[PDB]
Amino acid sequence: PAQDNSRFVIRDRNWHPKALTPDYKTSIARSPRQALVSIPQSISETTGPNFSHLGFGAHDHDLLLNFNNGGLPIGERIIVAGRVVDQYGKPVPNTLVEMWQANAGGRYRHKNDRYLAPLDPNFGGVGRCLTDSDGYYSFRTIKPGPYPWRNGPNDWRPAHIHFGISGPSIATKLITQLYFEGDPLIPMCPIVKSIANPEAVQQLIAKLDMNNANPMDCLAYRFDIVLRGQRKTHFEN
Amino acid sequence: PAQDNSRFVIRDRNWHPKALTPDYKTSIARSPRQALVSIPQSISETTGPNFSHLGFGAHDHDLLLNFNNGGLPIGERIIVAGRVVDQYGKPVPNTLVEMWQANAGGRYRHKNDRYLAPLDPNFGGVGRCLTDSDGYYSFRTIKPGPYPWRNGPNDWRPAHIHFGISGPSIATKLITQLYFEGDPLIPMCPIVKSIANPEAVQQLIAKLDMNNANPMDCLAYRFDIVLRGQRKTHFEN
Amino acid sequence: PAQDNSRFVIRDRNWHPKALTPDYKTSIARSPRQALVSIPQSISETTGPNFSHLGFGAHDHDLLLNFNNGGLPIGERIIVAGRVVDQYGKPVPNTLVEMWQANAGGRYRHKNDRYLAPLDPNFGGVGRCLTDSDGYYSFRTIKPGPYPWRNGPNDWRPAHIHFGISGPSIATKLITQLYFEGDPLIPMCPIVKSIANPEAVQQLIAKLDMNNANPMDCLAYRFDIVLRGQRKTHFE
Amino acid sequence: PIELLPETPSQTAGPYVHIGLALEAAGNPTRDQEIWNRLAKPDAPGEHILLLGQVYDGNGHLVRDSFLEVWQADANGEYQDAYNLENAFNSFGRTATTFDAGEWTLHTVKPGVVNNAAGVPMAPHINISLFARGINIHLHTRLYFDDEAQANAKCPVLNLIEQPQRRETLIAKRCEVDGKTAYRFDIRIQGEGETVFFDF
Amino acid sequence: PIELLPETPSQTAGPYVHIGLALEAAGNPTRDQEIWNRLAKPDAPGEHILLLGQVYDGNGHLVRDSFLEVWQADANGEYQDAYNLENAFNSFGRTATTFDAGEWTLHTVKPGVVNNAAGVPMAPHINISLFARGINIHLHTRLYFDDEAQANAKCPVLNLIEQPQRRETLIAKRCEVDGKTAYRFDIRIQGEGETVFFDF
Amino acid sequence: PIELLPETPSQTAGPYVHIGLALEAAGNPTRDQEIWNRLAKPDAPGEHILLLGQVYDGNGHLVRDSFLEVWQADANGEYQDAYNLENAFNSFGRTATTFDAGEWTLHTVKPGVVNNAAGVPMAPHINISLFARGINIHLHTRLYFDDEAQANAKCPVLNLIEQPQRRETLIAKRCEVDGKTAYRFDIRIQGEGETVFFDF
Amino acid sequence: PIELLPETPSQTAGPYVHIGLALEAAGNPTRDQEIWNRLAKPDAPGEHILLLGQVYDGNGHLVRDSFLEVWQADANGEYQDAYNLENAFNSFGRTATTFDAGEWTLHTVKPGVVNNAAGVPMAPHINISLFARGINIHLHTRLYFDDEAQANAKCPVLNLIEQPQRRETLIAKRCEVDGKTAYRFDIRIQGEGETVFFDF
Ligand SMILES: Oc1ccc(F)cc1O
Ligand SMILES: Oc1ccc(F)cc1O
Ligand SMILES: Oc1ccc(F)cc1O
Ligand SMILES: Oc1ccc(F)cc1O
Ligand SMILES: Oc1ccc(F)cc1O
Ligand SMILES: Oc1ccc(F)cc1O
Ligand SMILES: Oc1ccc(F)cc1O
Ligand SMILES: Oc1ccc(F)cc1O
Ligand SMILES: Oc1ccc(F)cc1O
Ligand SMILES: Oc1ccc(F)cc1O
Ligand SMILES: Oc1ccc(F)cc1O
Ligand SMILES: Oc1ccc(F)cc1O
Ligand SMILES: Oc1ccc(F)cc1O
Ligand SMILES: Oc1ccc(F)cc1O
Ligand SMILES: Oc1ccc(F)cc1O
Ligand SMILES: Oc1ccc(F)cc1O
Ligand SMILES: Oc1ccc(F)cc1O
Ligand SMILES: [Cl-]
Ligand SMILES: [Fe+3]
Ligand SMILES: [Fe+3]
Ligand SMILES: [Fe+3]
Ligand SMILES: [Fe+3]
Repeated sequence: PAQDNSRFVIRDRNWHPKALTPDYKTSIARSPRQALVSIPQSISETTGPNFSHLGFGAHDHDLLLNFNNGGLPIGERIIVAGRVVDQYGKPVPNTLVEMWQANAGGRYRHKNDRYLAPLDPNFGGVGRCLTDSDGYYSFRTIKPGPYPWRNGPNDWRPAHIHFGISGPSIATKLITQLYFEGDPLIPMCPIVKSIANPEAVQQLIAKLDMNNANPMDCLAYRFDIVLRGQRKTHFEN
Repeated sequence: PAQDNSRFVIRDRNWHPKALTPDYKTSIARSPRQALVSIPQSISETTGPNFSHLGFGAHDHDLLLNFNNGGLPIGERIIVAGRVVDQYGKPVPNTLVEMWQANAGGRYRHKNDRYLAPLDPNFGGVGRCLTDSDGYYSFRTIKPGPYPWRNGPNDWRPAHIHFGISGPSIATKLITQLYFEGDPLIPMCPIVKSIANPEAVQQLIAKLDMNNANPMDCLAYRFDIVLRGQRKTHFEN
Repeated sequence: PAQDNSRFVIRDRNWHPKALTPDYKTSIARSPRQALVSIPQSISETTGPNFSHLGFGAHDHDLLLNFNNGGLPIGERIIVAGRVVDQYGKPVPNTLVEMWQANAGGRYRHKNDRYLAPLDPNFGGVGRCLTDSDGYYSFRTIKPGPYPWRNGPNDWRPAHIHFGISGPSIATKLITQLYFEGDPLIPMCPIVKSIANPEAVQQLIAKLDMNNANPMDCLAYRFDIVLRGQRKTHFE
Repeated sequence: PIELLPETPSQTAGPYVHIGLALEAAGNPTRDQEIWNRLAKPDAPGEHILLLGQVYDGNGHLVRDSFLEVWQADANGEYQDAYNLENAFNSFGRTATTFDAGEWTLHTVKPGVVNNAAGVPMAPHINISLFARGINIHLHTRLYFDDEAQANAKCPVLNLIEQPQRRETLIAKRCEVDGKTAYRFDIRIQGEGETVFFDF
Repeated sequence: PIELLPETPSQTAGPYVHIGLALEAAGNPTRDQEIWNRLAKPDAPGEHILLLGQVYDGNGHLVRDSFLEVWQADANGEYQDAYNLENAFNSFGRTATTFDAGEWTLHTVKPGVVNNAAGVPMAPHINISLFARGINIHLHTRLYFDDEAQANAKCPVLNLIEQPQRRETLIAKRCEVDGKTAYRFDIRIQGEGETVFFDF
Repeated sequence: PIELLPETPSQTAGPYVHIGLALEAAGNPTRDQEIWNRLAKPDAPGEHILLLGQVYDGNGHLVRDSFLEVWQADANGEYQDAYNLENAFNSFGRTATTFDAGEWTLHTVKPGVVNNAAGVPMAPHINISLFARGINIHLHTRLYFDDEAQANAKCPVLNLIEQPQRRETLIAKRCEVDGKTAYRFDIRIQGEGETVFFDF
Repeated sequence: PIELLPETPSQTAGPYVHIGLALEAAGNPTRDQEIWNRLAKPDAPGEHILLLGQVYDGNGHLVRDSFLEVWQADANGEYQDAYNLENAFNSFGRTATTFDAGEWTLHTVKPGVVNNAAGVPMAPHINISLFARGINIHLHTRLYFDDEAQANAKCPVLNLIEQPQRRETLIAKRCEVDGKTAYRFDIRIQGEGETVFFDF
């Protein structure tokens, strides 16, 4: 079973988005109005699931093939790859990375999406994988389209892929979004701008990565993820 | 019949791309090695077709509907609109604008395209229209994907739409390409870089145009086109 | 049993010198006029010779001792050392590094060199070695002199050592030249200037490395070499 | 001062979180193996219990698109981190509110007592992280049990909440669902009865 | 000096130009009305002729993906600019090389003489603009006729080409195709016999 | 975008390349072990062949200071990367043009077929890299055999050369040189009959 | 991206708004023609109705210096934009809360049904813009009628309000005021029962 053997650097909650960001309208009623209560790390917080023994399918990381209904998805073929490290720069091996996205036209395969852009019969929009022993993950997919949403009267999300990363403890678990280099919608989005510091937003922008492209086949983007630094306990009790 | 009633400002052939641009490999053998011979404008050059009486179909300008085989195309729904003016700033009314492009995944509907990204059964990729009395044109389409090509070993065209514009004479006719704001492939492309002056390349970059978007429906891009200035003859003979 | 198990990052042929660079006169007739034909990598391109079991003599890397005809060569005693890595920063171990150069006066020991600066009876001008397990190589030599050549009417090569590096495949093999920090001939040379980007030229300039010098003995220069990035195939 | 690499910033999980993390609930096919809401096989050691609850916004309206991750000790007070669908017990699970009723469910065992870092026993608890459209960074809380009053009164984590009235927000109410032992843990994100949320 | 707005810069028409401007040739369906290579209805005034040609690159190889636009006077020396598929004659047309043989064809009438801006008669000619993959800005040329030698020798445009040998590159060769009067106009983009290209 | 460390830029091998890589040709003593032009000892399996050729510049003149490196499969279509002078066969060798006649020679065996990365058989070939004074970055080409016509026609690399006329530049001509089977492979760097050079 | 000229920014109408837009309420003389609160003369077709209401701030206190502008279809569902005091009906009017009681009144007819831009019928409504001291940019709302329940349930604008509880805030209550049919429509700017305000 799991042991308390480490501590995780405290989050900077001015680097992360704050809860109440009223231009993102749904945040108004879904944000606390009392302060978070700080508590010391115990075994409850410094441990978490490891997914090394989860059964992954052959195509779980390949969105071109994992929803195959007679053909390939339509859209910009891309590899999305990167490294998961902690704040000390140490790789985070054997960690679960999950992703979900809309299709090339900005339509999600979800019963609550009322955008009338069509579904792609060969695209599902979900992937997962486990980082390798050096911290690296890779997915193959199509680039998602922007899509409109009922925030302001003409608001559009930039093209994005949602990511979830487990890390070594429940204290490190993170959900975030990847955006794409140069997208002119990024500075306009109230969800992006829930992050107050523009330097923090830059950390969510995936860079075109020609070195990882497959010629005559697919482009590639690089998205590195940084989880809370993990250190040994010292001088405690 | 047509009359010689005007002159067209001489082209700047250092603003346009030169013929021999060897990083674009096919230009090497398809560029002259003798100088162009300059000739004065005559009625042969200062006249050209007007397409006001060409029969346009209802959907000729709407690539979402003009190749309808049971559904909508997959991809980023966009309006591409702008104004055609001459170098003096005067609108060019009732002029033919034609466009052609790949689908959302960078596949062209042409028998010579060997890229294996799939065709979209509801997308053709051709449009045309005639500018209105104030010089404005509009198309509706999906944003094309980048695509790989056999130039260097890992070359990719940025997302682009090919354009042809007639203007008032054969002296004004132009073929060009529209690129999209922020695309990181633009500075890397040897066809883009056939244009030596980076300020000239900027003229080919369409800007996101939120004011022309249809909320919950489609985004919009603006691409204005400048043809050779037209002036009356003076002090001739 | 060489296996195709990797890909090499495509070369930037605007970083390298172009073929046609007319101020370097011999390039005019020895440059193609048709475009190169791009081809995908196969086992033919992604493999190459490994020289681990080439039989190196004891002094193959030491030009002060490898042409010994009664004494030491005349000239500036130097160590030339560095690391061979790929574009991802990974060391390139057990790779062949070959070098050749003129003597202290700019004279090559080659029958076709008609420059009238004398040969040095104790200097040959050739070295080789294999990088170690961490990618490091080292030679000991004398600093070559500049030398004049029949390009323009008063052209002089900067002091230089020619280098050949094999790397993991025929796709990575490179011939290049090392120049020396501060040499005022560098910006004037039409061979140096076959490289259009001055930042690329800077990559060929060896830096004085006092930390690697042997006091009362020899100076040292550092020359790191970067070969094409090597990655595993994916999604093929 | 010393500055480490910055953490990648959080973003909302968004309304369509289910397509990545609750596939069935999105209306979609599932993969061979999914991480979900049954932590205990029928023969797992300990007292088998159902947990359920609803999530409310600041206007008292159900949050029908919320997603919860849970982490708890097993009945013997051990955290089982080697996640495996073949395990008798997993300490980790996921659940989501139904869109109709807005109710999430979890099938598990009552957790055993674990000590804090100073060796002081904590009352039995489930660690919860709450994600949803509108929640920019997930909210951490704990579910304790109303039939553990003696332990709860001495818990070194509950005792860090200054006001007893606020401690009450973390106590799940014992009840019965289809005749089986259950505890209800409603979360109020904002306003009257606002649930305590933690930082650590 | 006075600087006007810069012209939008040219780019290559590219290998797939046909999908926009020669739909049939791309392998695609055509629209009700297309701008193409039959300038004259059978009863149009003048001498009906076929024009045809091949386009060569600097290595002497066929350019199989070239696209040509033409502009010529009618038989009476009038430019008919009101383009209409119902016209007896259009002064404008388009054609493309076949991919197999690399040959383009145009069905038209021999153009009448038109004066230049100084009132000097020009020899009968077709104005041609050549587009293709690899051609960054279109190339302008003129097709004159080998059976108009007297007029050609006096043409104020041909006379601006310094070398008579180069003037010969613009003279189409009379021939017969399926027994019908025709003229062949091959274009050599580069090298030996390079076709004269104009700027204006 | 992502930018890696830049590659060290190439420079010409220069006129005295042989002092470093071809010691005998410089007029100098050789070391105990040298890398040179006999890939196969007499006992190696396969068809033993002589390869020879000359190298021409753009004015049709011999390049007398050329240096070639070659890489080929053995007779069974396997590349042998463990270079050792003891081996019956090495996949790698070097040669150079002699200063008087301009001819290089290689002693080897005809390579077997090897598949490309998609599993499609390539015609038998020798990979060549050409270095010389005036060549700023080495030129890559392939030598194929005129007695492998059926295979050459189907080679996925030869078929990437757009023009058949250019494919002909990579086909060596079978002959006999003092009784032994040989193939001649001339390289023309520039101009008429210019040899295809590759990038990869 | 493309940026147009920026809109002139709004400012509060302020406490003395009535001097400019509601001359009588300021205690001042009026001009010969004023824009005010009687949209219909007695002879206008339709059901004549009185509308009245009060405006509350976030502490539940009357806003006594509110100014409302209204825009509604006539009884036949047509908007009449030609404003003229001679007309039997105008689609536009103004009212204000009295300083002692805080009540505004409007005399009009019940509007007919008008379709949205997709051709879907909207329930009968009056468009309201609310201005006042402390309101930096005016608030847009709609007044619907409690005796149009079937239509209200199907209104494509009401259905864009996510919560039914919030839709109830836009429904005016039918009553009788000294014998005449009336509807009361209170607006709560902030807090419990907060009125839905729109952006468009
Ligand atoms: O009660 C609050 C009010 C404003 C805010 F930004 C945060 C809060 O917790
Ligand atoms: O004793 C503690 C109490 C609260 C906290 F956040 C940290 C501690 O170490
Ligand atoms: O004891 C601790 C040490 C570091 C930290 F971030 C939290 C702790 O509770
Ligand atoms: O209104 C619409 C919006 C998006 C779409 F794909 C189709 C529509 O009819
Ligand atoms: O908070 C922000 C973040 C990114 C940006 F472009 C603008 C912002 O105001
Ligand atoms: O013959 C030429 C050579 C080089 C060039 F850039 C243009 C030419 O016309
Ligand atoms: O007479 C002329 C000749 C050539 C030219 F380009 C312009 C002229 O006006
Ligand atoms: O006469 C002319 C005047 C202006 C011009 F650009 C060309 C001409 O031939
Ligand atoms: O090799 C390929 C490249 C693009 C594609 F869409 C499919 C393929 O199999
Ligand atoms: O000619 C150019 C044009 C655009 C650019 F980004 C770079 C260039 O060198
Ligand atoms: O044929 C060429 C002409 C000029 C140049 F720079 C490169 C070429 O390949
Ligand atoms: O199919 C290909 C063709 C040429 C090339 F350079 C790369 C490829 O992948
Ligand atoms: O398959 C490939 C992948 C990367 C590369 F650089 C070349 C290739 O042929
Ligand atoms: O100490 C306490 C613990 C839980 C609770 F509900 C109330 C308390 O006062
Ligand atoms: O004046 C001429 C006109 C056409 C031609 F072919 C040759 C000439 O000398
Ligand atoms: O396909 C070919 C291969 C080799 C050659 F010489 C000619 C060809 O047409
Ligand atoms: O759909 C509705 C419309 C008006 C209302 F008061 C309640 C509703 O549920
Ligand atoms: Cl000597
Ligand atoms: Fe999303
Ligand atoms: Fe294109
Ligand atoms: Fe040298
Ligand atoms: Fe005021």
